[PDB]
Amino acid sequence: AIPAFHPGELNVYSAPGDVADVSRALRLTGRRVMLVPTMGALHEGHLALVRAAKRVPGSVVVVSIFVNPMQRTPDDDLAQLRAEGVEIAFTPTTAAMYPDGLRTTVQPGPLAAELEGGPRPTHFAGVLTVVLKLLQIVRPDRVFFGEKDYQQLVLIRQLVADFNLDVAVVGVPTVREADGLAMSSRNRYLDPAQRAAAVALSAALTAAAHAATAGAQAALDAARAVLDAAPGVAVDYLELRDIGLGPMPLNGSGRLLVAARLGTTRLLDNIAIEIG
Amino acid sequence: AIPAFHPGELNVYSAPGDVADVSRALRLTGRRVMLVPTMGALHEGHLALVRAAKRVPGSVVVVSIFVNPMQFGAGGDLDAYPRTPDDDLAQLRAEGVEIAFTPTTAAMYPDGLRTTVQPGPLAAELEGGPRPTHFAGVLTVVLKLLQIVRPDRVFFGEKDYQQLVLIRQLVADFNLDVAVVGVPTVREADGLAMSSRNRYLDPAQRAAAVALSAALTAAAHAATAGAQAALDAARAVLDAAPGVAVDYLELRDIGLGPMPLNGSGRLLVAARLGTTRLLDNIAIEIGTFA
Ligand SMILES: O=C(O)CCc1ccc2c(c1)OCO2
Ligand SMILES: O=C(O)CCc1ccc2c(c1)OCO2
Repeated sequence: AIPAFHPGELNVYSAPGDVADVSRALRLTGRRVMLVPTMGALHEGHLALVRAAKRVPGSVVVVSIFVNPMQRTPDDDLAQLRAEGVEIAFTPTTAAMYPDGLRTTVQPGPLAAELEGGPRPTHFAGVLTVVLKLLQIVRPDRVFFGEKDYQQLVLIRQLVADFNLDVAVVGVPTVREADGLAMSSRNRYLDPAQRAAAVALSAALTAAAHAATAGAQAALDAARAVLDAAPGVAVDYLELRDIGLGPMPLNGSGRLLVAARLGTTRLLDNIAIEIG
Repeated sequence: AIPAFHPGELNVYSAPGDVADVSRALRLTGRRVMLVPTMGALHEGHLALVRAAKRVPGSVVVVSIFVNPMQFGAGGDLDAYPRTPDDDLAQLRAEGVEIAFTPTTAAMYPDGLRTTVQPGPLAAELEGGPRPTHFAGVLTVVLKLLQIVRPDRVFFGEKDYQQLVLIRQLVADFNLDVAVVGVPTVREADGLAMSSRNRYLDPAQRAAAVALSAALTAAAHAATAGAQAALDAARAVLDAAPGVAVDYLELRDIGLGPMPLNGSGRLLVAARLGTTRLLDNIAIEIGTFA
C-alpha cells in the first residue's frame, strides 16, 4: 500500500521507502519529480531552487532536509515550503539514512581535493554519498543545485556522468543581497564591519567579469585590487578555471572563484568570465 | 526502442545509451528486466544465472559482457583473462537470451578513473587483502551497469561469495532499487566449482583440484561436532592433496562482517594449483543446526 499523498499540501515523509514509494507512484501519474536537496535553515537562495523546480510543467517538488553529519529551523523551514507550494518534504533521521552506519561511500575524483577540499579533504565524499543516496531514494527527473557552491555543482555533474545516473542536473544562479553579497546562512554571523567588508568578494568578481575584455590577467588583477581594498578579508584562494574547473583555456568561457575568512566566518563566491 | 529490438532473437548492443533506451522502453511496456553481469568466458555456472533470470515471469534478460579493467591489478592479469566471445554469443542464442550488452572500455570509462565506489572494510579482507583496489573496481563497474540497464533484479553466483556480499552492501548503502539474487555454485560431477579459471588446470592439477570441494563438504558434515572439527576436517583433506597450496581457509559468519560466527557460517577457501588461484565456499551450520 502506497503512503498517503495529499495533492497541493505539504506532505512530510521521514521514511526513505515512503518518499521512494510516493515518488514512484507520482511519476506513473505523469508528474515530473524535481528534487531540491537542502540542509534546512532555508533562505531566499533555497527558494530560488524551489521556484526553478516549480516551473517545470507537471513538476512535483521534493525538498529534502538532511544534515549529513558526513559533510536548523524545522517548523519554520516547513512553513516556508508550505508558503512556496512545495508538495513533499523528505526529512529522514541520520539512522534512516545510515541504518548500517558508514560503509560503502562515494570517492570523488581529484577535483574534490582542490579549492574547498583544501581545508575539508573529506567534505565532498560526504556530499556525493548523501546526494547519490537521495537520488536513488527519490529518483527525480531533475535535481537542483545552486551555483553558489560551484565546485559542489561540478562534482555532482561528475558523479552523474561517471556513474551513468539518469537525472538532469540543473544549476541555479546565486541569489544576492542588494549590494551583491551572495546569499548564505553564514552571512548572519558577520558583524557590521565584516558585513560591509564582505561586499568586496562580489565587487571583485563583477569587476573581473568586466575587466575580462582586457584578458585573463587584467580580470585577475582587478579582482585582487578590490579584495586588497577591504580590511579583515583573508583570501584563501582566487582562481580562474574553465567551466568544469580544469585549467582556464587561453580564450573562451571560465569561472572565477574566491573564498575568504572574515573573523571566523568563511565566505565563497564565484562568477562566469568570458575571456576577451 | 530508440535502436532496433527484435524479440525472440539475441540483440547485441555496445552503446550504453542503446541498451539503456531499450531497457527503459521494455520496462515501460511491462516486461521485467533481469541483469546478468559477466566478464564473458561463459560456462555452465553463468548459464544457471541466465536460467534463473529466464524463469522470472515476463522477464527480459540482459547479459552484460565486459572484462572490467578497474578490478584487475597491474601485471598481465587483464591481458590474460580468457576472451571467448564467439562461444559466449552462441551460448546466449542457445539459451534464448534477447539482449547481450557488450560495452567498450572507452564507453564505460570515457574519463578514465574519476568518481569511484569505495567499499566498506570487508573489501580489505580475504580476496581484497593483497588486492586492495579489487572490490572498488567491481562495485564501481556493477554500479554503472545497474544505472545503465536499471534492472528489476540482478543475478550473481555464490561462487564468488565475498563479491556477492559486497554487492548486497552496495545495493543497501546506496539505496539501489534492484533486488540482488544469489545463485548456488554450479559444480562439475566430482564437486569442482565451475569457473572460467578451470581451463588453466593441466590434468594433474584438475585431479588435485577436487580437494577444495571435498574439504568443504567434509567440513560441512563434520560441523555437528563444532567449528574446530569442521576446520580440521577441511584442513586434513587439503593437506592430503598433491600440489595444493592453501592461501586461506576461514569460517565466518554468513555476512562475513564484524560479527562472531553463531549457528550459520560460511567456510571459504582459496588455493593455488601451479599459477591458478581457485576459490570455493560452502554454507556451514554449527553443532545443533546440523
Ligand atoms: O547557504 C549556503 O551557503 C548555500 C545555499 C545556497 C545559497 C545561495 C543560493 C543558493 C544556494 O542557490 C541560489 O543562491
Ligand atoms: O567464472 C567464475 O569464476 C565466476 C562466474 C561464476 C562461476 C560459477 C557459478 C556462477 C558464476 O554462478 C553459478 O556458479
